[PDB]
Amino acid sequence: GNLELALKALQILVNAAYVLAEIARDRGNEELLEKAARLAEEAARQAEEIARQARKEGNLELALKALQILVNAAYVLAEIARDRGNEELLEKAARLAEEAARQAEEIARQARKEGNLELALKALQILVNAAYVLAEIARDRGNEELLEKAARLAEEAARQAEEIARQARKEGNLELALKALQILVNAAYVLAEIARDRGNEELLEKAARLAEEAARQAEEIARQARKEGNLELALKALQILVNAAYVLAEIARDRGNEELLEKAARLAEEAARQAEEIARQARKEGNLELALKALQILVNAAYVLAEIARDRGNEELLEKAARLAEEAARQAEEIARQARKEGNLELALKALQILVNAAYVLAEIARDRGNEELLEKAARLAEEAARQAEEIARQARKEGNLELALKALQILVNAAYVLAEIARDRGNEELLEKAARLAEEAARQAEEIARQARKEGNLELALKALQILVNAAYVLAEIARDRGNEELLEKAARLAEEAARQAEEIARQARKE
Repeated sequence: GNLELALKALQILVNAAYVLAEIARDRGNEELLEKAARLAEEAARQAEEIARQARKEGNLELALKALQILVNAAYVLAEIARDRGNEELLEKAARLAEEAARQAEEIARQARKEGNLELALKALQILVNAAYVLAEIARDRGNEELLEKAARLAEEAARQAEEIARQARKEGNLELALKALQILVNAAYVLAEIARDRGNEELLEKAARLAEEAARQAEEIARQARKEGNLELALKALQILVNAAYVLAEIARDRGNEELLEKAARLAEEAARQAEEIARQARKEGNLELALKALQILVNAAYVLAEIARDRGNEELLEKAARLAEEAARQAEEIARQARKEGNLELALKALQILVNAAYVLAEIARDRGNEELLEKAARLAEEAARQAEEIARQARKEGNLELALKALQILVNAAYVLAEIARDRGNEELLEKAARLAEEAARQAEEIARQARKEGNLELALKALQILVNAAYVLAEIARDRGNEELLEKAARLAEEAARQAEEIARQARKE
């Protein structure tokens, strides 16, 4: 009776259904769409059963993980339904999302009574996630009543998160305060998305106040944590500053406010400058994991700046974003190299992941600029990561370290995704086919590892392998997308149905246990 392991399997089931739904749409295959809906519905049916058992036993953490699957299932059912006019599916999706929101609010109440503020914020994140799914459904159906309910759910989450941040400060617990600020940012993003259903100016202004409230406090918390020498805390705060700036840019973009656009960009640049200084300090002290966390903020800040620059081809911001991403790529390469010399292969893989993420941001900038050399530089970064990933995977499997191997295969899938996107940017069939083969190799090794894991009875390991299958199948679907590649869509559908079927078997065994 391993409920945590069963839920992990069901999340894989939802993720596979989501991928099959995307493949079914690209190919107009109504039968495949029906199959994806049943998988998503079956995942939600079992998750809702597990939610009930978890709460009966008082395991609120497990119950929240079950509610998240309800929400993800609802999202998948709404994505399937909106193309056609499938009101019966949208109603099921709304029912699931509303049930998740209700239970989330009940658990937030109970968590706060018992003084468990971290649990309460996890309940509020589910509340925000359910509000997001409801907002999409309500926008599809032109149901203003339900849009109003989604907005009220997001606002309730932000209101409670504001209260918990104040309690957290009073207990000196700034880490917890930051988790509350992240709820504010996520709630603000949902409200702005709801307000973008034509001129709800009062909702947009509410969303902007929330995001600005989080930015202001994240910036001050980062400054103080850094002055007190608490670098790990400062970076968490800088991530929230970047996330707040992203939402402010979306609000600014929508409301045509060039002033707010510029403010959002300054916040993102300030976060990147602080992260750059923290990375240099962390490497001076020899703290490579810290340093890599700083570099990912550089990439995230650069991604925000490039998005801000999108519409109007802003020359300063695009070149600023380019230098930030290249800075992170170079330092990640250096750290990967040192980590591999010191035999620290997990650290090396984290560095390659930052390299892939930097390369993705550079490819976006190169694309918008028609910059051939930067596109080529981005592809070389992605190809460097993929090559090092398969070397680490090969050695990991040789020594029987399957978890390490799977982490390396995930890097390979991510690098293939970046290379696929560059291949789109050049209209190059050859590069596109090379990216697909990188993804196919990763999927092939992941299937064999899943088989070896299950033969040994290691179901936790096998589920991690199945997730790579899902992610690989998603990359293959993105490559065949808008190209009419029937051969590739079939390989993608095959991988996602493989993961789905094995996830179902593992869920069943975990529930017996």
